[PDB]
Amino acid sequence: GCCSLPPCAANNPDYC
Repeated sequence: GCCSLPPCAANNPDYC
């Protein structure tokens, strides 16, 4: 999922 994936977490600080 997003929050455990570096590129995704960094691009979605609002969610993660």
